[PDB]
Amino acid sequence: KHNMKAFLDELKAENIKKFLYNFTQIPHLAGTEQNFQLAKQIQSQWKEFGLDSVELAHYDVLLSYPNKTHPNYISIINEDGNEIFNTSLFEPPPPGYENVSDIVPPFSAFSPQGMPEGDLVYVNYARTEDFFKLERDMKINCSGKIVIARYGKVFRGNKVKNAQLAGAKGVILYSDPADYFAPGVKSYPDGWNLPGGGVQRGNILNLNGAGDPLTPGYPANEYAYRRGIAEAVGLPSIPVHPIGYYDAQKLLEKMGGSAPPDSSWRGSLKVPYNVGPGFTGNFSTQKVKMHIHSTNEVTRIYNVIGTLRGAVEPDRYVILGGHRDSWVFGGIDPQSGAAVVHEIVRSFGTLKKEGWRPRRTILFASWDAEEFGLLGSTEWAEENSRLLQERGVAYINADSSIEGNYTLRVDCTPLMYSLVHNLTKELKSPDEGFEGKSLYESWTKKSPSPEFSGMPRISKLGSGNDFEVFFQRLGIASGRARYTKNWETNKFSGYPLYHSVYETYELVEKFYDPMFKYHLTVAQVRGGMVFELANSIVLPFDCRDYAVVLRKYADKIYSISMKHPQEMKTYSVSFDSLFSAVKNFTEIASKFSERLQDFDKSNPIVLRMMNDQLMFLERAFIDPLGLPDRPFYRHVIYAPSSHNKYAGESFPGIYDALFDIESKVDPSKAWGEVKRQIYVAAFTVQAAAETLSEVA
Amino acid sequence: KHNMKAFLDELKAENIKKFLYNFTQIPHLAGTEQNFQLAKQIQSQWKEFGLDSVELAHYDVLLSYPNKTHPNYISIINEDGNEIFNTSLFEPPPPGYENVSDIVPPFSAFSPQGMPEGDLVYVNYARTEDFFKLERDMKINCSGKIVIARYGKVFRGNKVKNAQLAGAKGVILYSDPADYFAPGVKSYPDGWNLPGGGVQRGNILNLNGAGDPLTPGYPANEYAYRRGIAEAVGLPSIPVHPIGYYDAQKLLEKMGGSAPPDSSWRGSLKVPYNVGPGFTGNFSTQKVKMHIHSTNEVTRIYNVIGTLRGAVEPDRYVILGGHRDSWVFGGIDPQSGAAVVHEIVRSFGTLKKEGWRPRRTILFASWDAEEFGLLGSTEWAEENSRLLQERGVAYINADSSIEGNYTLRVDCTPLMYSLVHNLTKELKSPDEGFEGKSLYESWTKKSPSPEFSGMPRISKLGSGNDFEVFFQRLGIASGRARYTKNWETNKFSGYPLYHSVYETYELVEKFYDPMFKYHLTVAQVRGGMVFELANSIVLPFDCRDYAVVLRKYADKIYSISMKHPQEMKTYSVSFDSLFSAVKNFTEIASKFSERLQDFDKSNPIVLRMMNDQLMFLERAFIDPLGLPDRPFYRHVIYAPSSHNKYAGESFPGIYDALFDIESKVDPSKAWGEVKRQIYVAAFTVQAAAETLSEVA
Ligand SMILES: *[C@@H]1O[C@H](CO)[C@@H](O[C@@H]2O[C@H](CO)[C@@H](O[C@@H]3O[C@H](CO[C@H]4O[C@H](CO)[C@@H](O)[C@H](O)[C@@H]4O)[C@@H](O)[C@H](O[C@H]4O[C@H](CO)[C@@H](O)[C@H](O)[C@@H]4O)[C@@H]3O)[C@H](O)[C@H]2NC(C)=O)[C@H](O)[C@H]1NC(C)=O
Ligand SMILES: *[C@@H]1O[C@H](CO)[C@@H](O[C@@H]2O[C@H](CO)[C@@H](O[C@@H]3O[C@H](CO[C@H]4O[C@H](CO)[C@@H](O)[C@H](O)[C@@H]4O)[C@@H](O)[C@H](O[C@H]4O[C@H](CO)[C@@H](O)[C@H](O)[C@@H]4O)[C@@H]3O)[C@H](O)[C@H]2NC(C)=O)[C@H](O)[C@H]1NC(C)=O
Ligand SMILES: *[C@@H]1O[C@H](CO)[C@@H](O[C@@H]2O[C@H](CO)[C@@H](O[C@@H]3O[C@H](CO)[C@@H](O)[C@H](O)[C@@H]3O)[C@H](O)[C@H]2NC(C)=O)[C@H](O)[C@H]1NC(C)=O
Ligand SMILES: *[C@@H]1O[C@H](CO)[C@@H](O[C@@H]2O[C@H](CO)[C@@H](O[C@@H]3O[C@H](CO)[C@@H](O)[C@H](O)[C@@H]3O)[C@H](O)[C@H]2NC(C)=O)[C@H](O)[C@H]1NC(C)=O
Ligand SMILES: *[C@@H]1O[C@H](CO)[C@@H](O[C@@H]2O[C@H](CO)[C@@H](O[C@@H]3O[C@H](CO)[C@@H](O)[C@H](O)[C@@H]3O)[C@H](O)[C@H]2NC(C)=O)[C@H](O)[C@H]1NC(C)=O
Ligand SMILES: *[C@@H]1O[C@H](CO)[C@@H](O[C@@H]2O[C@H](CO)[C@@H](O[C@@H]3O[C@H](CO)[C@@H](O)[C@H](O)[C@@H]3O)[C@H](O)[C@H]2NC(C)=O)[C@H](O)[C@H]1NC(C)=O
Ligand SMILES: *[C@@H]1O[C@H](CO)[C@@H](O[C@@H]2O[C@H](CO)[C@@H](O[C@@H]3O[C@H](CO)[C@@H](O)[C@H](O)[C@@H]3O)[C@H](O)[C@H]2NC(C)=O)[C@H](O)[C@H]1NC(C)=O
Ligand SMILES: *[C@@H]1O[C@H](CO)[C@@H](O[C@@H]2O[C@H](CO)[C@@H](O[C@@H]3O[C@H](CO)[C@@H](O)[C@H](O)[C@@H]3O)[C@H](O)[C@H]2NC(C)=O)[C@H](O)[C@H]1NC(C)=O
Ligand SMILES: *[C@@H]1O[C@H](CO)[C@@H](O[C@@H]2O[C@H](CO)[C@@H](O)[C@H](O)[C@H]2NC(C)=O)[C@H](O)[C@H]1NC(C)=O
Ligand SMILES: *[C@@H]1O[C@H](CO)[C@@H](O[C@@H]2O[C@H](CO)[C@@H](O)[C@H](O)[C@H]2NC(C)=O)[C@H](O)[C@H]1NC(C)=O
Ligand SMILES: *[C@@H]1O[C@H](CO)[C@@H](O[C@@H]2O[C@H](CO)[C@@H](O)[C@H](O)[C@H]2NC(C)=O)[C@H](O)[C@H]1NC(C)=O
Ligand SMILES: *[C@@H]1O[C@H](CO)[C@@H](O[C@@H]2O[C@H](CO)[C@@H](O)[C@H](O)[C@H]2NC(C)=O)[C@H](O)[C@H]1NC(C)=O
Ligand SMILES: *[C@@H]1O[C@H](CO)[C@@H](O)[C@H](O)[C@H]1NC(C)=O
Ligand SMILES: *[C@@H]1O[C@H](CO)[C@@H](O)[C@H](O)[C@H]1NC(C)=O
Ligand SMILES: [Ca+2]
Ligand SMILES: [Ca+2]
Ligand SMILES: [Cl-]
Ligand SMILES: [Cl-]
Ligand SMILES: [Zn+2]
Ligand SMILES: [Zn+2]
Ligand SMILES: [Zn+2]
Ligand SMILES: [Zn+2]
Repeated sequence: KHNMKAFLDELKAENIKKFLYNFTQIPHLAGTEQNFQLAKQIQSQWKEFGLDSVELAHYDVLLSYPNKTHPNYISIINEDGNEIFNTSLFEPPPPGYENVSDIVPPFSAFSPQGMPEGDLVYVNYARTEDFFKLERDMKINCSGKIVIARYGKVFRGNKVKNAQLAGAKGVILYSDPADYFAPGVKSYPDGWNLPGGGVQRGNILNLNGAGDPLTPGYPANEYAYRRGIAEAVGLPSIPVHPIGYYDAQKLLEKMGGSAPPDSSWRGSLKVPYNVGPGFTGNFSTQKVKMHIHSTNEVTRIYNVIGTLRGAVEPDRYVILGGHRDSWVFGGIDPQSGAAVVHEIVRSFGTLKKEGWRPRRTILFASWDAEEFGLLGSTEWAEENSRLLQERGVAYINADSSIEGNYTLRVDCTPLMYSLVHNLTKELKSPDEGFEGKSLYESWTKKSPSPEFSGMPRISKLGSGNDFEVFFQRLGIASGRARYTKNWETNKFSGYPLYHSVYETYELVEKFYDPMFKYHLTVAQVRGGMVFELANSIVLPFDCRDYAVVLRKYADKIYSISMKHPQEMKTYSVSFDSLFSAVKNFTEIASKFSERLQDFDKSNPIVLRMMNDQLMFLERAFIDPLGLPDRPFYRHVIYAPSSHNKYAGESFPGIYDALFDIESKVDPSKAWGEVKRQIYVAAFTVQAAAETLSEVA
Repeated sequence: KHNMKAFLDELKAENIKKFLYNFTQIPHLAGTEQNFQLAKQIQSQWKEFGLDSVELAHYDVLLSYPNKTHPNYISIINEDGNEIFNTSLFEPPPPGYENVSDIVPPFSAFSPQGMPEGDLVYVNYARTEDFFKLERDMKINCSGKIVIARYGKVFRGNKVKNAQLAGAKGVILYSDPADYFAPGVKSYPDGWNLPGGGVQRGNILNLNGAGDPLTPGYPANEYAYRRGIAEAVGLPSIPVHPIGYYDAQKLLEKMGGSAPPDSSWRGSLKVPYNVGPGFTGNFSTQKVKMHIHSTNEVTRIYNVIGTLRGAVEPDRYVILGGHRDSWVFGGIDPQSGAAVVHEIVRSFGTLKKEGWRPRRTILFASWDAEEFGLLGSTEWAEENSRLLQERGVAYINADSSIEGNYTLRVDCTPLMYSLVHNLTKELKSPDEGFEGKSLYESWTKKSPSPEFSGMPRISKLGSGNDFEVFFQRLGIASGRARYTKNWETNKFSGYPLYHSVYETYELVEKFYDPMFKYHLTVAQVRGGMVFELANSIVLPFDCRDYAVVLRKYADKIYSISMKHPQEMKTYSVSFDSLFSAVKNFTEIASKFSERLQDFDKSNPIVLRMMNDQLMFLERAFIDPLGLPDRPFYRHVIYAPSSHNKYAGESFPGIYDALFDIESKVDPSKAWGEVKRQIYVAAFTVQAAAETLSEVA
């Protein structure tokens, strides 16, 4: 029998382990030779695994690298101009890698060059509300100051944007042990915590879905016409650099000026967490100096694209994609995901060698330059946009398979909720205490839905990964799954060794998943989703689940507006049209579901009409005009939060029109824009509903 | 037998005649009660003809009307402020209609209000090159002058835009007998020429595809949020009014200042055609005063939408659409087309009552407010955009069936060239001297292709009709056909009685088509196209015809650039990428054609893959970012000319980047934009080609 069970049983923990080891012995930084060689290896292996074609798709995109002979660092300087304290030039390498070459030192990718000198202001997490607190309540002016911010809570790019708009002349990012040192656990190599010399790499762009900064809208191919740097998308205007907490303690310990406004501003170091500006009396003439000499340069990147042609609907694509480029060894991010994809390809290929093909075509992708802004996935999607929007059934992401070892994490479109519930009921739980029980059962017990008893938590898709182009630009139903930590104790800043040199094969094998059972469970979830999407006769999407969430989101956004009852009266702000559209969607979706159950099962045209209606439903939520000042965020229901790229926001156009509205100087204009966004949302919901009506 | 022959034989000249009479006894101005009543009549009749459903789709859009108690007119005023000459308040009504109520007086729809006074400058046709001649060569400054321009050569909206940008404070449009009085033919009612009291109505918007000025992007439904007038799309800033040639002679006869630069500036009136500014010595203190009091107001409009559900592919739409609203009686425009649609619906309905259905769904549309900016078609398409872009096979327009009686006129996508050649070879010629010969033969003889011996002329689609949203915004294969005058003697300003009160049933019956044979031929062409598109197993599109034209257009645009060889050297401007893409398109299209011929004809999925590849080919030429500053013109190959909405331009983005480039102050920037447009075009052509490659 060639069925899902055969596919799933072929997957092996031991193969995932072997592949992870293979992928994490040297760094695979985007645009370097080592990552091209890995691309070529994966191409070769996918061909031997049995795929029909496997090609490299390359692009020439803007990347960023430190200058090897002019290192980045930060100083405290006295009034004479002597540098009395310098931050580290590199992370101490882990045991047995102290001779590995080409470890990129910590830096903030895409920082401009500069050597700004000034007084330090401490800005907590550099969130929108942190800056509101400084400027509006505490009356502290960041203009011309160097800000120091702790990592965590939001994407680092949003921190940098927020500091720029506050008038900062540079940003220092650091990892506080409050956020990256779990109590009771040892620092690497003796446990999974961040040492004081550890530093988190990461880009600080604000691309809003654009892809390569120089070529928004179009692939960065050989004849592409590039923007000049001054017109590039998303580059920061001020220098930025990340440090560890040993170094941060030295910059923070002398801070003076105002006390922290409350305890939510204090991390775990032995310093006051004074906001500044500047240092206490005895050190008041000392300053902080940054030295940033990184360079942006157009560099070639390589995606691997594998095809397993469908037997019946070869013009329908189900995509499994995840990235290959890493900051250093990529022990978790991304190779724990890449090894899972590799084993999925192997298992599908085993069935293929026995004569099986999926119903629909499956595309497998090893993306490049994800770490530098989702560049590889976005350029490929830009190149192939027409194929994807008319043929794209679904995209399943495959970055890190683990961020913890407690339970499952799923973020996806509502169209996949039913598919995920049904699949996880057929999979075995890997969890201690749930031997012989389903993954659905363990997941639901450990991560209960906040709404519905007996159901598990499934989150909105946010961003900060390679699904963004597919979901928020093109409107292709998308999802992701991985193992995670306890939601109850989750402080939402990720695992301690994120984007550090310490993220190694040994981290995973010793401390996260020694038996590779959580990896195997994630391979079964990702692979099983792909299998069902590519082989089910009727696409496994339930439109009724979108109806339920649309009502929840309408209730939410209405509740936000209702904090302003006087203005809603004055400006005649009604949500009636949106609730009407959501009611109609609910009714039409119910009727479509009945037909889908009842239609003549012998009629392949009626089936395809209904499969096309299902495929184009996510597509219907796209507005070709995009969201305000974010033309590549086109989905009307979901966009990455304007304050935090990692978080999904629902009804984003109305949300942003309402945000901080009490502060706008022209309320008539501001509430007019709220009404405009309500109209756009109600229209889009009704238009999406109508795609599920009888076609003629 | 229920085949195309049965459909075609059922069409009757005498029915078209009866319907034309029925539709032209009273005015049907958009937004008036009479046009709502006609909508309701056509709805009722299409239901009785046998359509499956027939509904009204209404919208509330910005329209424009004169003030009934404060008429528009133009004066010559002396230095005392006495009005010594006034233009007419209405056209003399034709025989037997002198008691018809509700004839809208001549006006320019969407003119603002005002009473500007000043000196007259005569600007020929108010084309871009006419203003270049005045400003650059003759050194005449239009700033603060009232300009007087003859109708013809270009859409009147482009004249108004050009006059505004020259600094005019008002525009007077008139019909010169050079352009609207055919030598040897009598004035109406004794022949088909424009009398001296006749005046051409028409809107003067510059909408660039937006639809209703207040709701760009979204349908003007009950909850729509409207722009304020100041932010509306496309409204003119200066007052405008049209007059006839009796009145124009009185304004032109006193003109002084500079002589006309050459004879291409002189029309046929007995005046010098002096450019001005102002009048000759004795009258130099006299001035011209406009009085415009029209009002813009949001008004309800009504489309009739009829459905004939497909038997096999009900989710594939073939649309036959034309408008119903008229300026006055609409004897030619639009009712000569509407009567043809009515008879087509009747004939399809006859087959349907006998048990036949087309393979694909046919939609029939009676659009409203076409005369005010393609408003009805565009709002409906905005509402139904998701359905149209995933299901829209083709759109066939059906405005005026005649603009002459000499031969056929076809403007369409290359995807329909083969369909049109094959259909016209099966139709009988109605022409004198071609009795017993095919329409293909008569058409080819009278209107030879300028490229290919033995083939007929087929033009690019321009704009100024209801196909614009479908073709240039949504990328649905579109076409139009009508009878026309001799191309050899055609001065390209249309028929003399265009948009005048004299365009009546009697005009058509006495002077254009007394036997309704040209109407019948046009019904056979439009109807036959719809039949084939809705019933052919394989869609009747030949991708190879696009390959041929893309090469022609690439050669053309290259030739334009090559007028600037030094700049192409300095800025390294290469067309190689575009020629490469066109070469690839040609190769891939040839291979697709082979497969289309060879694929297993028993396999409906392979057929639909290839029908979807054919349907989505026009769609592939759409750029979701649109053309520069024209977001609703998204087709990369074809847009309405920036200088003349009626004319199609090929590779419009590159064309506009090259236009007048020698005058730009920063050549580096200007040639950079040329290169950018070349990249966009080459990319789009290659991406469209790739949609025809094997799918996996
Ligand atoms: C959720 O789905 C429902 C349908 O199940 C939609 O209901 C429509 O709601 C609109 C209001 O937004 C109704 O609009 C009204 O239409 C009247 C004419 O309707 C008849 O004729 C049309 C042809 O034009 C037919 O299509 C229709 O079936 C009816 O036979 C107008 O006369 C109304 O305007 C008058 O009242 C309004 C309000 O006071 C005034 O502003 C006007 O000046 C005017 O006097 C109005 O336009 C429409 O009929 C409803 N369709 C139905 C029941 O089929 C909801 O719109 C939908 N929700 C969303 C968000 O789309
Ligand atoms: C019309 O259709 C043809 C194909 O029939 C397209 O041809 C491609 O043209 C591009 C040039 O625009 C070629 O690009 C070159 O690719 C080389 C690598 O190609 C190999 O490996 C890739 C995987 O990455 C495979 O997909 C491919 O099949 C080959 O095996 C690069 O090494 C080249 O870059 C080098 O040279 C250039 C030029 O001097 C330098 O600028 C670089 O710095 C570098 O040294 C280059 O990128 C591509 O291989 C061709 N594909 C083929 C033949 O299949 C045309 O592009 C297409 N026209 C348009 C407009 O799309
Ligand atoms: C990760 O796994 C891959 C795949 O197994 C390893 O690459 C493979 O390495 C072997 C040994 O170097 C290569 O075989 C050799 O080929 C040459 C001749 O071409 C010959 O001199 C040797 O005797 C041997 O046959 C093999 O080609 C290569 N395969 C691919 C697809 O790249 C890789 O070494 C592993 N990496 C790590 C860090 O473990
Ligand atoms: C932090 O790092 C900086 C930069 O490396 C250190 O400052 C640098 O110190 C060196 C060595 O003392 C200086 O070079 C010397 O300059 C003198 C005077 O011109 C000259 O006599 C020597 O031959 C040599 O060239 C260098 O100028 C100085 N650079 C800067 C930018 O200040 C600093 O010592 C480090 N601080 C700590 C605490 O480690
Ligand atoms: C997830 O699993 C559930 C439970 O199996 C699936 O729902 C079930 O889907 C089947 C169709 O295979 C429904 O069966 C139908 O029953 C009706 C009679 O009520 C009959 O008209 C049809 O001929 C057919 O036998 C079944 O009712 C339904 N059960 C529910 C909703 O509780 C669900 O479709 C799966 N989701 C996927 C595949 O995305
Ligand atoms: C254009 O053609 C249409 C359709 O033939 C004409 O409308 C039709 O006019 C007749 C006569 O007025 C209507 O029938 C009448 O109905 C009422 C009762 O409802 C009754 O009092 C009369 O004895 C007679 O039966 C008919 O309903 C109407 N049909 C439609 C669909 O509107 C129209 O008059 C023609 N217009 C011109 C200018 O010739
Ligand atoms: C062109 O049309 C205009 C506007 O209708 C004509 O000018 C108007 O002439 C009337 C009748 O003479 C004027 O009304 C009268 O005004 C006088 C003085 O205040 C008063 O004694 C009368 O009882 C009556 O109200 C009117 O003011 C004047 N309007 C304007 C705007 O100038 C003009 O005569 C026409 N020219 C030709 C050649 O037909
Ligand atoms: C317009 O009419 C022409 C002439 O009939 C159509 O072209 C012809 O299309 C038929 C397919 O029905 C081609 O027949 C094929 O012949 C080849 C052998 O060369 C064979 O492999 C196939 O099984 C099939 O019999 C025929 O060659 C072709 N003639 C040409 C191009 O000269 C054309 O398709 C029509 N255009 C439409 C419908 O848009
Ligand atoms: C990286 O930093 C080095 C070292 O400071 C730069 O190389 C120097 O460049 C200057 C002029 O640009 C030369 O005069 C020096 O002799 C070079 N020094 C050495 C040691 O080679 C280099 O420009 C920087 N790389 C960049 C910007 O990519
Ligand atoms: C924060 O500090 C800056 C600079 O010290 C203030 O900006 C100055 O004030 C006005 C603009 O509002 C101009 O006259 C100056 O040119 C600005 N200076 C500079 C250096 O840009 C800013 O207004 C302060 N914000 C406060 C007090 O809220
Ligand atoms: C159309 O023109 C008429 C007549 O000049 C306007 O009606 C007058 O409006 C003013 C104030 O707006 C009144 O004081 C007059 O008594 C009205 N006159 C008459 C004869 O009714 C009317 O405003 C205009 N219509 C528009 C702008 O739609
Ligand atoms: C055409 O005429 C106008 C006005 O008579 C000129 O515009 C004036 O010149 C400059 C702007 O370039 C300003 O100082 C004045 O305020 C303008 N006047 C007005 C009324 O706008 C215009 O430059 C002339 N163009 C020529 C001679 O080419
Ligand atoms: C892995 O699971 C064990 C419990 O089996 C737990 O003690 C350990 O801390 C977990 N590792 C991580 C990194 O959370
Ligand atoms: C109609 O055709 C006749 C020739 O049969 C011609 O004399 C007449 O002018 C034509 N009418 C128009 C309006 O062109
Ligand atoms: Ca790009
Ligand atoms: Ca609109
Ligand atoms: Cl992921
Ligand atoms: Cl037409
Ligand atoms: Zn990653
Ligand atoms: Zn990462
Ligand atoms: Zn018309
Ligand atoms: Zn017209």
